[PDB]
Amino acid sequence: IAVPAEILGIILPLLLGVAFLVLAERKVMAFVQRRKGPDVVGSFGLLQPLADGLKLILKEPISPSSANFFLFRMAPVATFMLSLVAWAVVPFDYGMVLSDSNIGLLYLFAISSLGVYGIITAGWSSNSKYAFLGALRSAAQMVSYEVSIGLILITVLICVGSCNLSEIVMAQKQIWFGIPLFPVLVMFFISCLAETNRAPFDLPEAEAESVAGYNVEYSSMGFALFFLGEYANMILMSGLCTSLSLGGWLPILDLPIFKRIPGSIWFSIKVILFLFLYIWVRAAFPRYRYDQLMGLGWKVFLPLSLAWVVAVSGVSVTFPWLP
Amino acid sequence: MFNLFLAVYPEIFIINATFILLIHGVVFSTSKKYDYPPLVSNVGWLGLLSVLITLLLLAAGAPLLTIAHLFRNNFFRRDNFTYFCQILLLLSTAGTISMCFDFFEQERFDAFEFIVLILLSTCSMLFMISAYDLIAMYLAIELQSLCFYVMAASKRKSEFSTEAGLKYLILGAFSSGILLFGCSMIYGSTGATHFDQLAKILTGYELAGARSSGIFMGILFIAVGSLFKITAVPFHMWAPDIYEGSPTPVTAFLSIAPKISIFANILRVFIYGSYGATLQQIFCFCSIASMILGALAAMAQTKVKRLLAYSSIGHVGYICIGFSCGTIEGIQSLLIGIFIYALMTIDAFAIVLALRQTRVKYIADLGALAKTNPILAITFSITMFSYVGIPPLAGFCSKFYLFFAALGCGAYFLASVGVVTSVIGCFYYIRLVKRMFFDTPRTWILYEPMDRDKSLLLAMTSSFITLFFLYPSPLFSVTHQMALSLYL
Amino acid sequence: MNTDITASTKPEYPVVDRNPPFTKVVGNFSTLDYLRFVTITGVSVTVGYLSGIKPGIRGPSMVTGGLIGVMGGFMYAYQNSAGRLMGFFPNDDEVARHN
Amino acid sequence: MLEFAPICIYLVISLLVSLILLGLPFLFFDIRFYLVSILFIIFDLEVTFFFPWAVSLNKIDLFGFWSMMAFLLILTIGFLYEWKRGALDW
Amino acid sequence: MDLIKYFTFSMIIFILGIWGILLNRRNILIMLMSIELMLLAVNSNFLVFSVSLDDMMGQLFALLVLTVAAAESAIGLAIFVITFRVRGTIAVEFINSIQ
Amino acid sequence: ASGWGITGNKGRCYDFWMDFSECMSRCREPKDCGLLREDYLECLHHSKEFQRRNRIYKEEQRKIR
Amino acid sequence: MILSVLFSLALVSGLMVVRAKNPVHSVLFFILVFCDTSGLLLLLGLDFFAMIFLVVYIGAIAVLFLFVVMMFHIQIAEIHEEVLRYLPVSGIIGLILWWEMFFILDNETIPLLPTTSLIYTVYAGKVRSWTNLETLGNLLYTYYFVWFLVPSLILLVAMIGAIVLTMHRTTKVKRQDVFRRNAIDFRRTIMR
Amino acid sequence: MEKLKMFVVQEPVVAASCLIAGFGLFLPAVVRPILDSYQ
Amino acid sequence: ALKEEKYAARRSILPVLQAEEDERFVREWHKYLAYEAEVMKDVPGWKVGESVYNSGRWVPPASGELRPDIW
Amino acid sequence: LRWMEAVLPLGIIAGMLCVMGNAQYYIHKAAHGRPKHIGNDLWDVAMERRDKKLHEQAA
Amino acid sequence: ASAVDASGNPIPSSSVLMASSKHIGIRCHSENLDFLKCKKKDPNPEKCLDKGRDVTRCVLGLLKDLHQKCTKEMDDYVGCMYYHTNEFDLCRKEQQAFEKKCSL
Repeated sequence: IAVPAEILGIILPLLLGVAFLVLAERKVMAFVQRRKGPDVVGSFGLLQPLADGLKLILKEPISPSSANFFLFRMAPVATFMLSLVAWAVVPFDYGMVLSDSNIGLLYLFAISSLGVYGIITAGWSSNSKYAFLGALRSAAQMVSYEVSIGLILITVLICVGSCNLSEIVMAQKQIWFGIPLFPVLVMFFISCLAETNRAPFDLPEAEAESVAGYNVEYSSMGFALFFLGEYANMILMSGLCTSLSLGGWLPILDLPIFKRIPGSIWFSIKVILFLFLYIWVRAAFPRYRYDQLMGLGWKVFLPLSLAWVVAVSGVSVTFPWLP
Repeated sequence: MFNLFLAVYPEIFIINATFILLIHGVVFSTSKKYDYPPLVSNVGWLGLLSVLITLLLLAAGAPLLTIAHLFRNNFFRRDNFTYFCQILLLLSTAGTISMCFDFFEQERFDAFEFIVLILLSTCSMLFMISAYDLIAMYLAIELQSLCFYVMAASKRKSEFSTEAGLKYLILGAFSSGILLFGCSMIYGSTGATHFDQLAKILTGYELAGARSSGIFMGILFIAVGSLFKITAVPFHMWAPDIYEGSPTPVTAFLSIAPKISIFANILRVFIYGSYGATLQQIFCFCSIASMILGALAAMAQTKVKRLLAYSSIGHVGYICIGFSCGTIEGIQSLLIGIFIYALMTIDAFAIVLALRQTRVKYIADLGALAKTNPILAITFSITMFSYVGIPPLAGFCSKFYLFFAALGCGAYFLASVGVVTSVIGCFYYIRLVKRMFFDTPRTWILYEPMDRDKSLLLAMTSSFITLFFLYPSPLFSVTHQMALSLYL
Repeated sequence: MNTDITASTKPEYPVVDRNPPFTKVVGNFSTLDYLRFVTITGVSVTVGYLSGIKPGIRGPSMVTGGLIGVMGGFMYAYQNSAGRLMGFFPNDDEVARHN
Repeated sequence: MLEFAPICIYLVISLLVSLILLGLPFLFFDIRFYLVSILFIIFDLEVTFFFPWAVSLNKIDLFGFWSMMAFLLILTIGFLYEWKRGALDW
Repeated sequence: MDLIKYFTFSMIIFILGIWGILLNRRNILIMLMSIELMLLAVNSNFLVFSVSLDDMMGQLFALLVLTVAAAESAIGLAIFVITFRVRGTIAVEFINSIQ
Repeated sequence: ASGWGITGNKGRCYDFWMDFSECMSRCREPKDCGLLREDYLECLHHSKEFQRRNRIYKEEQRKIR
Repeated sequence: MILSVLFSLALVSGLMVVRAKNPVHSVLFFILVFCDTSGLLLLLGLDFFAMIFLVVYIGAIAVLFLFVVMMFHIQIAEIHEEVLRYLPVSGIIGLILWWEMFFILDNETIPLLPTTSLIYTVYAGKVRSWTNLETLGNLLYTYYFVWFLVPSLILLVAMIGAIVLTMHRTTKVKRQDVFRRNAIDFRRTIMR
Repeated sequence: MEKLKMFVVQEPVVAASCLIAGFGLFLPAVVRPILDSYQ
Repeated sequence: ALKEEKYAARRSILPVLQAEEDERFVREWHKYLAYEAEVMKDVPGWKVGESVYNSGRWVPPASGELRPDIW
Repeated sequence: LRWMEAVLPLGIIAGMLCVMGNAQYYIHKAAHGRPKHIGNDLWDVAMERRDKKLHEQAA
Repeated sequence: ASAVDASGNPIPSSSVLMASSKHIGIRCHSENLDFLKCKKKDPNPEKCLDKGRDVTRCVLGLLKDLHQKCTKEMDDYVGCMYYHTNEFDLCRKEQQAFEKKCSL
């Protein structure tokens, strides 16, 4: 019926957006670094993702024969499932949701919790022990920063009585929650940066460095699926950031000239600014050591998140400012 | 402090004192300014002080513990029975803390987290004794269970400690699962969790029938969990191994403190709520097994800790005969036996910790003790005879009053099995006394003197045990009043 | 949230008030309650000092004992004052003051 | 409920597309990790308790708010224990 | 019918945990896993009973059982880690020093 | 049974439970509340109603046969 | 039908947990049976409890088990025993428990034999539908705060035990310090 | 005072978190009763 | 305020919806009682829609399905 | 305009988000005849079923 | 969204009722309260169906009177309350147009 059509219309444009997102990351990083990104495969490099995908498809696969063939193959499948089903709930405007779950926030938190298993199984199923150690490190980092992310979600849930993203936005109608909670938004942005192993806290992508990663053993399509899952998670958490601290499909100042824009355009624009911030932070800053980032996650963001939860609860309970 | 919390000042004070002690110990044990001092002794002294202060609070605020009756009715109900049970529990905890001080300094066990867990577990047993619901019961039981897991496995590099911790872990988790399934069955087939609601639903209808089969299974599984908590032979297999493997203060605390709390919980969940002849039959079978196999296995033991564990199992079997009669005199006998057994166990484990200085392991190690330490030999022989049930000492009082409750019980089979077991199990106590007094071994194990902390406690306990037959009226009256106040 | 102050056992002495406020109970502290607080705090401080000599932290041990003793003694004094003011204890003096 | 059927169909379609993507070419020790996991368990339980509290702040009064604050204080002391012991360091 | 099916499933999971404990003689981690399966069956029974009986006590106590099971799993894996480090292996015949 | 319903309202038969509890509190003999205890259990499990419906179904099926 | 499929998958996953040769496979099938139980909770209507099962059981406890199992690197013939010998006792005990389930079901919970048209809809409690999360929070934080504060003590005990059991600070290892003078002020110096 | 300043310099994030938590606990402990009395 | 407006609008509509549902349920229950009587008339000692409960206190018929309203 | 050429791939991502959202919205609208409701609950489901039955009875 | 049967009859529906909620609660608060009181006294639908019949009569009469008073405004209001599932915030101009014709 219409549900498979909606699911396909969510999934395929998401893959196109991920491809153009890696292309945009290349272009923005190059323009930052006083150079030009992919410009020779199509006009302005618009066909570069297509060429890359076709090359990856046409590349002949190799079988590691690691005695864990099923677990080796299914881990990128698992993370791809997790990214897609996480994207299954995010709203885009008033009524553009597949599952209008009343517990949408906790659903996304649970899906983020499940995300470590793909990397853990990928590291274990690989023959090399370096990949296993890197997978363990990445899993632990995602664990700590997801604890921080959950505390930030609790702050937002204190601000808004409901638990579904659509009603969250409907409450965001007034002040966007970013004006009241800009430090909370900053902490959530850094936590989601460390959640997807992007920007600083980039352990798996430091392959030229001694940490190596969990994708060393993986073949063409395994690596491609892991990359697609990571970038889909990046877009997902940018959407989470804009739905939580920027009002989602809501204009600025509620002027009637701004209401001519559908609102899905507003959500897309905010997601684009968040992705630009992702690439900006990745290009502009060095990376943390594993111990440094773990101590920072467990000692800097967790106490601050707890303190902000307490402060928001105290502000809301004391005054009649409660929903 | 709003006036409802008059009902929970002892628990609140003990919790806050535990938190303060934990913070102080960590901040001054991770301190490079000093030489990373061993704070176990300081934290233990402060914890003993906190136990004494909360004991004073609970004793003086006897009518104030009943404040906010309906407000606290969901979680717990406090009365004279719980008051006296908590008084005895605090006394036992204070004695255990005081008598384990010398173990710390000499054996270098300098983790104040042991004292922190002592305090937290004591609060858990307080909540258990007060508990009046199927939820607070489980929460308190699990709190002490986790505390005791960490306690048994406290010595990290010790193979015995690690193995005992793993065994106690697995078996306690199994018992928790069984008890949880029983609670689930009762909730599903009854609709109730509060003890008053269970009593109202269950009274007037026997548990053995086509109706309330789920209720019967839930009650049986909860009884199984409680029996595991008291080391009955169908579920006793953990008690000797963990009692031996865990450090001696840990096993002393395990043998002394949880017994009274679990038995008060059993009285409040079974005698009041689910009072029915099938439960007394279950505990009758458990008591028969406990006495018989405790005597049989302790006859074959050659280690002091294992012999103490099996003696504890047998005395739990006697407490179980007292329960399985389930009358006014039966419950009074249960309380008398619990008090006497706690006193005797405190005595025995104080003597064991006194002999721990020279690392006593076997029964033969304390041989020729009548020459090196005469008064200690007489004291330990008096304790062994009290365990036997020889009249002039305190153990015989609980013994004959249990047997009298069994004769008025109608359980002639139970009384005969108990007395035959009492005759059978005298042999290993007599063997201990022989080892101290009669044998002339080729080589002697000289034992270093005691600490004052253990010496004062041992002197008081031995004086109480030896001279209890001159004046048992206070204990008998208190236990009778507690048994009467269980219902009205 | 509804709260009920009714106790299971009836007070054996005349009740000045069933649920006295915290400030009123604190202000009801007689010289005996102050002696209770002082004795408990002093016992705790002395125990802390005597136990902290071996580790080497006498000041810190006295401080920890002082906090513990202040908490315990204040709890005991408040308990006695409230029990007297609700009629659970022989509150002859404040019953006379109320009369 | 009635809203998780689209989630199930989405999961099935995601499985299908992942399998298709895989099959396209075929046509042609350390205690620190354990400590981190234990902290994860503790703070997952924390957040699980926060969720209903945060949702129902409007119904629960200062009683509920202070009960949650006491819960945090009991568990924040454990966090101070973690910090001072050295469990948060690597 | 739904209650019958749910109760049957929960009882089957309980029996399956029992069978795991029974069959896994030389395996101890699977014994702990069977215990956790027993815990899951208990939680499912409490939740389904709460749903059927229209009472909220089952949900409360299921949440508390979840918290307790998580804490006991943490403690149990600590015991497992320290044991394996002490004796270098997880085999049962190395954990039979007490008899 | 506590009155806290699964949907935030009154329990399904917390009223039956309270009727039974009041009978037990004001009764001279616990067998006086046998009928109310039976009502509470019947609400809890629907045993008697389900048996009646099952025997009606059995008669309907055997009439068809 | 969906319920039958779900607990058939759950039973198969549990059997694989019981009889799995590799503990890692045991953890994975444990994750699978937790997912099936979560689906059963969706069918029941407890969305919050299903999500928290995912978060805690699937996330926390299961990553703990996975970490410890993989880090052990348990080999075969170290944990290995023939299952045929224990088959009779397992069958007898399972049959006894199944017979007890039979007796429990035969008396209390009688299944209903075939309904929809007879559903009486109150419409009174549906004006403001309280969610499971909302009701649980209201109850747990207003009127059952003691049973909520006690698990905090349990978690504190668990953390203290985990530290006192599995803590090993490095005796002699240099630790980087960022509070040095060259990092703080860094006065420039020259050779002259 | 000097030790407090040194601690704030050495560990600014924990000091900021403590101040935020203190404010959050201080609003309902004092300002909420003040507003209740004012109303 | 908006949610209170919606709930107030819901409450005013509730009596007529409840009346319609009550009439529908009465019709269906009368049909079921007629069916039960016509299928159960043969056996002696059978009442017509007898309540297994006591002391009145009418309750809706049990459905046999857990939470039928949510679906 | 170089910055515009560099942001052009981002515009494709924004367009993809808009396309997925709007295609979902219009497929659901065509399937049910009305835009999807986000505040629905048991009451809304019951009312929509009653509306469907009443309209199919009237027609 | 039709709000009208073939022969001018007002379909009860839910959009029509939600549009006429304020008018219903103002006109016949009385027997709505009476029916709620009877439901509280006895939850059995059969014991007092007369109160429900009176409530239904009030609602049907009000719907007919409102439809025959203003038709275009009421039809637009019901259509926009069917397009958006009884969301008052998304239908403000239609609601205001309805208010002016049939004053409360």
